Amino acid sequence: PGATLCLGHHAVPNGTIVKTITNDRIEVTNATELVQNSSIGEICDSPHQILDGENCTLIDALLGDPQCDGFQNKKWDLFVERNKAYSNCYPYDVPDYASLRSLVASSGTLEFNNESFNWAGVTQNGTSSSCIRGSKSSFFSRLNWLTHLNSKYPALNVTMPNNEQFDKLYIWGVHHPGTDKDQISLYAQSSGRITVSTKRSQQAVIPNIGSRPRIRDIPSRISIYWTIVKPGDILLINSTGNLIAPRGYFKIRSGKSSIMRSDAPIGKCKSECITPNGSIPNDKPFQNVNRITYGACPRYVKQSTLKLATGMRNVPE
Amino acid sequence: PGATLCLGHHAVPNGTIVKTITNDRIEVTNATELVQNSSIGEICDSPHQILDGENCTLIDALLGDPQCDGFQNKKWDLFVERNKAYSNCYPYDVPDYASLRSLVASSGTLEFNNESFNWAGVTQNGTSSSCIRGSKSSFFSRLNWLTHLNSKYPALNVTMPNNEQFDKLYIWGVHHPGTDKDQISLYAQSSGRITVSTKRSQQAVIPNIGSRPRIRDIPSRISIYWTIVKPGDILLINSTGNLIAPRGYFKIRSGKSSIMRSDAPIGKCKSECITPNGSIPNDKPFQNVNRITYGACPRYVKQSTLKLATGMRNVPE
Amino acid sequence: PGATLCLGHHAVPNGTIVKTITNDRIEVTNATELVQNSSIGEICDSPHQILDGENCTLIDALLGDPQCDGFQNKKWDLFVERNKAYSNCYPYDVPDYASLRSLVASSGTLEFNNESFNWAGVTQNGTSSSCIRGSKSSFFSRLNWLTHLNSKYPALNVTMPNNEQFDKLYIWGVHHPGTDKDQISLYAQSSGRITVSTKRSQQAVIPNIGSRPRIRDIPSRISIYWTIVKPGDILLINSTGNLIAPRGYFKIRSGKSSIMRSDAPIGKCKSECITPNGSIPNDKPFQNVNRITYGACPRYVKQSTLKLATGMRNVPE
Amino acid sequence: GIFGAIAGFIENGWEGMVDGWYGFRHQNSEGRGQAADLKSTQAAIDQINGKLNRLIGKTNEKFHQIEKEFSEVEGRIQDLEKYVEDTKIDLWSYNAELLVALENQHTIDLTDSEMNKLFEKTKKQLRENAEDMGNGCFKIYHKCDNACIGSIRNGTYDHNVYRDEALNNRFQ
Amino acid sequence: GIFGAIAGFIENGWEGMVDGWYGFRHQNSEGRGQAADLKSTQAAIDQINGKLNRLIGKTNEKFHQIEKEFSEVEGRIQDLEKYVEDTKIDLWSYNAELLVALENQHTIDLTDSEMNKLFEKTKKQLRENAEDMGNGCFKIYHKCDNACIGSIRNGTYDHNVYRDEALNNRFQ
Amino acid sequence: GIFGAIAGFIENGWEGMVDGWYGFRHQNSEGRGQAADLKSTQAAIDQINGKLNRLIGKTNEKFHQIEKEFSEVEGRIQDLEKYVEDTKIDLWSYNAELLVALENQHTIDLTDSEMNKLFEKTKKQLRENAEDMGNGCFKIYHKCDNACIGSIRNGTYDHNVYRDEALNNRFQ
Ligand SMILES: CC(=O)N[C@@H]1[C@@H](O)[C@H](O[C@@H]2O[C@H](CO)[C@H](O)[C@H](O[C@@H]3O[C@H](CO)[C@@H](O[C@@H]4O[C@H](CO[C@]5(C(=O)O)C[C@H](O)[C@@H](NC(C)=O)[C@H]([C@H](O)[C@H](O)CO)O5)[C@H](O)[C@H](O)[C@H]4O)[C@H](O)[C@H]3NC(C)=O)[C@H]2O)[C@@H](CO)O[C@H]1O
Ligand SMILES: CC(=O)N[C@@H]1[C@@H](O)[C@H](O[C@@H]2O[C@H](CO)[C@H](O)[C@H](O[C@@H]3O[C@H](CO)[C@@H](O[C@@H]4O[C@H](CO[C@]5(C(=O)O)C[C@H](O)[C@@H](NC(C)=O)[C@H]([C@H](O)[C@H](O)CO)O5)[C@H](O)[C@H](O)[C@H]4O)[C@H](O)[C@H]3NC(C)=O)[C@H]2O)[C@@H](CO)O[C@H]1O
Ligand SMILES: CC(=O)N[C@@H]1[C@@H](O)[C@H](O[C@@H]2O[C@H](CO)[C@H](O)[C@H](O[C@@H]3O[C@H](CO)[C@@H](O[C@@H]4O[C@H](CO[C@]5(C(=O)O)C[C@H](O)[C@@H](NC(C)=O)[C@H]([C@H](O)[C@H](O)CO)O5)[C@H](O)[C@H](O)[C@H]4O)[C@H](O)[C@H]3NC(C)=O)[C@H]2O)[C@@H](CO)O[C@H]1O
Ligand SMILES: *[C@@H]1O[C@H](CO)[C@@H](O[C@@H]2O[C@H](CO)[C@@H](O[C@@H]3O[C@H](CO[C@H]4O[C@H](CO)[C@@H](O)[C@H](O)[C@@H]4O)[C@@H](O)[C@H](O[C@H]4O[C@H](CO)[C@@H](O)[C@H](O)[C@@H]4O)[C@@H]3O)[C@H](O)[C@H]2NC(C)=O)[C@H](O)[C@H]1NC(C)=O
Ligand SMILES: *[C@@H]1O[C@H](CO)[C@@H](O[C@@H]2O[C@H](CO)[C@@H](O[C@@H]3O[C@H](CO[C@H]4O[C@H](CO)[C@@H](O)[C@H](O)[C@@H]4O)[C@@H](O)[C@H](O[C@H]4O[C@H](CO)[C@@H](O)[C@H](O)[C@@H]4O)[C@@H]3O)[C@H](O)[C@H]2NC(C)=O)[C@H](O)[C@H]1NC(C)=O
Ligand SMILES: *[C@@H]1O[C@H](CO)[C@@H](O[C@@H]2O[C@H](CO)[C@@H](O[C@@H]3O[C@H](CO[C@H]4O[C@H](CO)[C@@H](O)[C@H](O)[C@@H]4O)[C@@H](O)[C@H](O[C@H]4O[C@H](CO)[C@@H](O)[C@H](O)[C@@H]4O)[C@@H]3O)[C@H](O)[C@H]2NC(C)=O)[C@H](O)[C@H]1NC(C)=O
Ligand SMILES: *[C@@H]1O[C@H](CO)[C@@H](O[C@@H]2O[C@H](CO)[C@@H](O[C@@H]3O[C@H](CO)[C@@H](O)[C@H](O)[C@@H]3O)[C@H](O)[C@H]2NC(C)=O)[C@H](O)[C@H]1NC(C)=O
Ligand SMILES: *[C@@H]1O[C@H](CO)[C@@H](O[C@@H]2O[C@H](CO)[C@@H](O[C@@H]3O[C@H](CO)[C@@H](O)[C@H](O)[C@@H]3O)[C@H](O)[C@H]2NC(C)=O)[C@H](O)[C@H]1NC(C)=O
Ligand SMILES: *[C@@H]1O[C@H](CO)[C@@H](O[C@@H]2O[C@H](CO)[C@@H](O[C@@H]3O[C@H](CO)[C@@H](O)[C@H](O)[C@@H]3O)[C@H](O)[C@H]2NC(C)=O)[C@H](O)[C@H]1NC(C)=O
Ligand SMILES: *[C@@H]1O[C@H](CO)[C@@H](O)[C@H](O)[C@H]1NC(C)=O
Ligand SMILES: *[C@@H]1O[C@H](CO)[C@@H](O)[C@H](O)[C@H]1NC(C)=O
Ligand SMILES: *[C@@H]1O[C@H](CO)[C@@H](O)[C@H](O)[C@H]1NC(C)=O
Ligand SMILES: *[C@@H]1O[C@H](CO)[C@@H](O)[C@H](O)[C@H]1NC(C)=O
Repeated sequence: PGATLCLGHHAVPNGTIVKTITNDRIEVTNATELVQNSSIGEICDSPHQILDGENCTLIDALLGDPQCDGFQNKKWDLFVERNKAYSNCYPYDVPDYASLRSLVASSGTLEFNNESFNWAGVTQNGTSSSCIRGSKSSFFSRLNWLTHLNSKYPALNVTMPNNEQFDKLYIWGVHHPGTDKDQISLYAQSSGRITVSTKRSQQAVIPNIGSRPRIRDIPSRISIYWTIVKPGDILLINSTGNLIAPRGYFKIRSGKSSIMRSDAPIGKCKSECITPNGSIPNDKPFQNVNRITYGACPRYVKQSTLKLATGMRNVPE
Repeated sequence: PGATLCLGHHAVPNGTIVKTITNDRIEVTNATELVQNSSIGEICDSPHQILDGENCTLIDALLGDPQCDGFQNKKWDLFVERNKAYSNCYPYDVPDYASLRSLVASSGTLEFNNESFNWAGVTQNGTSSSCIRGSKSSFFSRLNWLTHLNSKYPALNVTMPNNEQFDKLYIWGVHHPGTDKDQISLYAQSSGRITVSTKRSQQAVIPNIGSRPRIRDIPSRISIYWTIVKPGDILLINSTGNLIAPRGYFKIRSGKSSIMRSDAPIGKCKSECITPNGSIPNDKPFQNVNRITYGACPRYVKQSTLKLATGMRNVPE
Repeated sequence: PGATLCLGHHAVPNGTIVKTITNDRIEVTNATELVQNSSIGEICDSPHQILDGENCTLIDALLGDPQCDGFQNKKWDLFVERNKAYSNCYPYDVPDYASLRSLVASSGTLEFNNESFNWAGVTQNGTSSSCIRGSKSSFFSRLNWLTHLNSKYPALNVTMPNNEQFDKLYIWGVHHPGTDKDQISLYAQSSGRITVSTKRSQQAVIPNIGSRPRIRDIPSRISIYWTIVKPGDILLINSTGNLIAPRGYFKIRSGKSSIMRSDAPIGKCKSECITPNGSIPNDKPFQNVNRITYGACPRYVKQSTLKLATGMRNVPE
Repeated sequence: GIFGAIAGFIENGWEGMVDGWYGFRHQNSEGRGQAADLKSTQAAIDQINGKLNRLIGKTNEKFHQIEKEFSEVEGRIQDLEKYVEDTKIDLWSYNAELLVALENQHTIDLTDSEMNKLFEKTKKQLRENAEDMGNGCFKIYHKCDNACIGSIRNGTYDHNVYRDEALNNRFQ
Repeated sequence: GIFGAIAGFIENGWEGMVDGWYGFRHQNSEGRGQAADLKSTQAAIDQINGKLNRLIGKTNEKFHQIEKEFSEVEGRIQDLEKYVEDTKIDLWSYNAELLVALENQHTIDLTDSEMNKLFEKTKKQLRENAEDMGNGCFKIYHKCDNACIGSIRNGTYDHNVYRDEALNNRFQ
Repeated sequence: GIFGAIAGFIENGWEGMVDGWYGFRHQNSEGRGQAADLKSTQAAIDQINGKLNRLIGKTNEKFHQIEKEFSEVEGRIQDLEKYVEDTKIDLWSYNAELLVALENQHTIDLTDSEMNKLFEKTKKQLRENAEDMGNGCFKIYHKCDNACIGSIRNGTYDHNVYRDEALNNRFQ
């Protein structure tokens, strides 16, 4: 009679369809998904140091908007900027706003060191009802609104050497009065000049008088500028009016810090990869959750699914 | 005697050379070309809505150059800008010309809505012999050259609120007179100021007096600027001279529109893919016709040919 | 008895580990390295024409810094800019410094043709002790510092047509005096204007008076600008003070020239590929020496080694 | 499959084999049974696990990058930022598509190969004592009890023990 | 080819076979003839058509992008726009080059495989009634008329019908 | 290997064979010897040299590009320049990693294939005069002196000369 010996392979009743070079639909015994398509809906607060901006943009926390006083000297790996954030101080703009926001976010710190400038002959600490702090008229905490003293605005010519081992980031501004009346009222002369320079750079701004649409009843505007002072260099401020002076310098660092716009809540969990939708696991090599990522993240792809075969072709019955 | 049974495969007398991982020249029975290297020489007018600019650049059609009056309120999927196009109005430039051309081309429309500004106290509708329309001295159709009235240029302070549900695009300008004599002749004072602002933005321009090389006997120049006004915001124009005023706003949209520089003629045919050389078929995945494309197009590659084998190795005789 | 015939393959006692799709460590009989990870430490002076900038930046060689007089009219395929280079003339800056450096480096030549401008009514050839040439106070060799004559600075209005078949590159500047006293001392009036224009472009600069930190005892600054004049166009300079005039034009070309920052010495050898570390061989397709390259170079990758198997699996004993 | 075994000369797989990927089914005088082959099963699993090891849990760290969403129209620079990101995403989407297609084609072929390897190994072991029926089954021309079947599966089958009996049954 | 059939133990192809990619040539007592094998021909064509289906007619839609030609020297921003486009074109040119080389190598190997599969299928069908001459031809050791050849090509050949006759002719 | 010869049914390689990649070892009445097979060795070397020919010495020329190192903080434009270069380097690093992994897998499989091809070629040459022992060795059932072994290696072995002697020894 003899015997029969048959060679064979297994099969499963629940196969999975995958793509190959020659076939768009072929069934294998098992597969694994290579595209992460879901987030847990919250930004895990570990292992990256998260700073929830709440109602404050990073720039408003930088300048010292009254609702942002709790952010003074804070540090972050990722600053989370909420879409509900709004300004509530003196109306301002930043020429190249995106670059200042980028360099501060990349620096990862709002450490601020006060410095004593010699503002001889002028009135300091100007305030406005558009910037209320503690039920009183106030101003940006890191900026010093200088105005006339005894109807005189003597020319300012102040130096501040950088004798540290690190770079200083100075934030200053120029006030654009709404009318020529306001220009006289504040600075006691018809036109101001502002020259901020170091041994490596020079910045000169002329105020532009004119009516802007009122924000919190203010038709004037401030324009924000910044200057970086290297060690061994000196900051020189030379102005005859309209100067919004700095109160000191910010430390500017290099590292892995950044900023992200998101409305997702912060959760007490651990996840290496952060997206605006929330944290996502990073076991898979690709993801289609969001092109904006921070941390050890899968690469964004357009596909919603990519099945990697992990078994042989399924040939049932 | 028995029999002989031979297994074999076909062959052809006209094989094709292809490349593999191991061989740069190997002959197969058949192949197909994967690189499109030809165009039909004309831009098919379907399925994309083509607008032939003819003698007009997009910016000249925007401002209202006299030879571009037929382009008023036109729309397009692809604006075809001819290399023969030339300006024939008042000499002008656009700071960041490329960005204005890009945002208008991407918007895909020149719809313009007139608005009644209150230019109280000044002369409107200034013209020039450098901009002839209907054998008479004229000006850009969408711009309003304001000058003195009774040797007085009273300060302008005009608002225009955006109560629509869409964004408004305003095109305005600043006149740079050739001499101080021209500055007095036109605006009745030695220096002008222009401040154009909204609740979100501010633009301030000072005219620069000086002789430029004459174009159509004009040594002066106009500089073109633009401002976008969001719904619920207000346009505020505040000027004491040299203002080239807007006559209204352009609708600014989002969509698939663009612009292409080409001298190829427009044909009555259908083709998804457009290049400056003309339309190309898009059956192949790659093309070496032009890196500039619009529509469903093969990807540009440096190779002039890539043969995909569609048959076995050819082993004749 | 018969015979035994065994089929087999070779093996080696010194195999090499390579990676595959299925195994990160598998031993083959031989492999070849695909990543170049070393340089010879010097930049070979063939086949590319190397110009060692030594103590001079390209911009300083362009303007005519005294230590850069040997670079006049020189040409290069690759300009090698040393990190030790320093300026030693009048303190200056270049708005968009990176773009001027890029376009001159890409042009590959410092050929300069003198032109006779009609600077009627002013003093030419101003000098400074901050710019010593031959133990005497001097200035940038390609620039002309114009000042008052008999306490009069008559308005300048000079043209220079381009009747050549090539483009002209003009380098000019604006002097920012440290004080209003210096402004009167040099230009005999309180404020200057500078307008440089062609039929295609216009540039207007106003000087900004103010104290800058002193460099070689100079609190003033010069700002450098450039203008390209097409054939058939005309350069028009219109100024009432503070003009740092050009002495002629540079030829501006198109080609394969570039610039590289490097401290590696120049050697008498041949190598197609140049990196800041020095020349590297280009037999391998990839390299991890430097992302900055010039010439026929392997592509930069992050991997320090990639072994391509050139033999079968090694199965010893 | 490129070797022609799985979905080839083997008609179908065995849903009843749950302890291995490849194995033996036999019918002899003592009954009929099933047994998984561990070595071939392990060989296929090791290769697939090698694929997974370099695709799973190997993400790179990125931190501060460029902005990728914009609320305002800006023009030239924003056009470039968007074009750079769209270019990158398309190239990585292509990489991912090609990667999965190549890997799946290779996975199907390597599992087909392991099946063919086990078949060839068993065939050579039987020498002149069996004939290939063409469907992955061998007709064994001698009495082969459970210990005899087990010796084939273990690689200890001595063909000389049964050769005289098999040749007599084969060549009548 | 990686299986060694096409341009291998099969000396050359048949220009005279125009109704199929693979087939049979026979010489018997009734003459000599040719016949294409439809199943193996279809198997190779289906795989190549699967390749074409995901390369042909699958272009993406792009609209407003960046400028790629420039009439003026501008410097930094233009350098970046040119570098971005040159980078993209080089990566896509690499993708296209590698794609075609991989696909063509696979196409040559898969057509070689289908030839080897048909040869192995025919060999197992003949059992002990034929011997492999080594050039893709089988010496059949029994009278095999046209109906007998047709039964081999159709897969209905019963080796037991001719086994006694074949073994007698084989083993003299 | 996907064919199962190298590191498969061939137990190990021969460190003592230094004039070829594949070859024959024999034991007969006149002694035992070794000889490399030139054609199979050349076939594997030609394919590997074809791989090297399109990877070695094929670099592209680039000249003026973008800056890639920066001494000052600048913000938006510098962010984009850095992001463009980091994107390019990652895509080329991926290309290089995938290229080497694919090529090495193919190189191992093609050298395994050439070994299997030579084995199959020799097997078919011997016809009914030898039996596959399963370890890459053939038991030849007739006296086969050095000239006889050389005729097998040269492809001129006439199986009919020894068939009667071999069948008598095989089928006792
Ligand atoms: C002896 C003698 O005669 N001396 C002369 C001086 O009197 C004279 O000074 C001027 O006198 C007139 C008297 O009619 C007037 O009081 C001038 O003061 C301005 O008044 C206008 C009109 O009300 C006012 O405009 C209103 O401003 C508010 C907002 O107010 C604040 C705010 O933002 O909260 C008040 C802040 O203190 C102020 N900040 C600082 C640092 O001073 C700011 C700032 O002025 C604005 O933000 C700039 O736009 O404003 C609101 O916007 C209302 O809508 C608006 O109508 C101005 O704010 C008053 N200016 C100041 C500085 O208080 C007064 O200057 C002098 C010059 O004319 O000549 C002497 O010879
Ligand atoms: C009672 C009393 O005395 N009142 C005084 C006024 O008379 C006086 O006005 C000035 O009077 C002088 C008299 O000699 C002169 O007419 C002034 O007018 C300018 O004249 C120059 C010289 O011809 C002329 O320059 C020429 O311009 C043309 C181009 O002409 C147009 C054009 O582009 O077609 C004409 C257009 O109407 C004009 N546009 C507008 C909106 O007015 C433009 C514009 O002026 C330019 O494009 C700006 O560059 O020019 C060509 O370029 C020739 O080459 C060139 O020589 C000016 O164009 C005349 N200016 C105007 C506005 O017409 C006249 O102003 C007043 C001030 O001095 O003082 C009173 O007290
Ligand atoms: C009849 C009558 O009364 N006529 C009046 C004129 O006298 C008068 O002219 C002014 O007269 C005063 C007299 O006290 C003084 O001399 C003015 O000259 C300036 O003096 C200051 C003070 O020393 C000096 O500043 C010093 O500059 C040096 C650097 O010097 C150079 C240099 O860089 O090497 C010298 C160069 O020649 C000069 N370049 C040119 C093209 O002239 C440059 C240039 O001035 C600077 O680089 C600009 O910043 O400077 C150093 O920096 C010291 O630290 C610094 O103190 C100025 O340099 C002197 N200016 C000049 C032009 O020489 C003199 O103008 C006139 C106006 O007041 O009115 C008449 O009525
Ligand atoms: C150039 O042109 C612009 C535009 O016209 C001028 O700017 C306007 O200036 C006026 C004042 O001169 C501003 O008017 C103020 O508006 C405030 C907001 O009004 C809204 O909200 C209130 C309720 O809070 C509603 O009742 C009202 O309908 C609006 O919806 C008001 O709060 C102000 O009222 C207070 O001040 C007035 C004036 O003293 C008092 O009579 C009131 O009792 C009250 O205390 C005031 O009405 C207007 O908002 C400005 N518009 C813009 C767009 O900025 C510039 O002044 C002009 N430039 C020059 C140099 O003249
Ligand atoms: C700063 O310096 C610049 C450069 O010198 C001055 O600009 C020049 O100004 C003059 C007028 O002052 C312009 O001259 C005009 O040129 C026109 C074009 O000339 C060309 O074409 C004509 C034929 O059409 C040819 O014959 C000629 O050779 C040229 O090839 C002419 O059409 C003008 O002629 C008309 O006006 C004059 C003057 O009234 C009459 O006499 C004539 O009959 C005719 O009606 C005139 O000749 C010159 O083109 C300007 N050059 C540039 C480059 O712009 C600035 O004026 C100066 N700035 C100051 C403040 O002074
Ligand atoms: C706005 O404010 C700035 C900052 O204060 C002013 O700029 C300063 O101007 C003074 C002159 O007024 C400059 O002082 C000069 O400094 C030179 C460098 O000093 C260093 O090196 C010397 C040795 O070379 C050391 O001894 C010294 O301690 C420093 O380390 C000196 O070389 C100068 O000395 C010469 O001139 C003086 C004055 O005539 C003579 O008495 C001396 O004998 C010698 O000949 C001089 O001391 C200072 O450097 C400037 N600082 C900066 C940062 O630029 C602006 O002037 C001011 N603006 C206005 C409009 O007033
Ligand atoms: C930078 O700071 C310096 C010094 O603080 C400023 O220089 C000063 O400028 C003022 C004018 O704004 C000068 O005052 C003048 O006094 C004379 C008296 O004769 C008078 O004629 C003028 O009407 C004016 O009142 C002052 O003398 C001068 N000081 C020095 C040392 O030169 C400079 O203006 C500042 N620059 C900027 C851009 O703010
Ligand atoms: C924006 O518009 C406002 C209002 O239209 C402008 O304010 C006005 O400015 C003019 C000066 O250009 C003032 O006229 C002045 O009158 C006094 C009379 O005593 C005289 O001393 C001056 O010589 C001049 O003639 C006018 O009063 C003033 N109006 C108001 C309400 O303040 C403003 O200038 C415009 N801004 C810009 C940048 O154009
Ligand atoms: C470009 O060059 C032209 C011509 O060289 C300049 O025009 C000239 O400007 C000056 C003023 O800077 C005029 O001088 C004036 O003379 C009258 C005499 O009545 C007097 O009232 C003034 O105080 C001044 O001294 C000169 O006449 C004028 N020339 C012409 C032909 O118009 C122009 O200023 C230069 N532009 C720039 C931006 O530099
Ligand atoms: C993530 O957020 C983006 C932006 O709002 C959205 O388009 C996308 O659908 C979201 N994805 C998931 C998985 O929530
Ligand atoms: C060669 O292949 C192409 C692509 O499939 C096909 O269109 C063409 O008909 C083929 N040629 C022949 C002769 O079959
Ligand atoms: C398409 O146009 C470009 C630009 O003029 C040119 O370089 C290229 O050769 C053209 N190609 C064809 C196929 O006409
Ligand atoms: C090349 O230079 C770069 C920059 O200094 C450095 O990071 C890298 O290690 C160098 N590589 C070699 C091989 O010297």
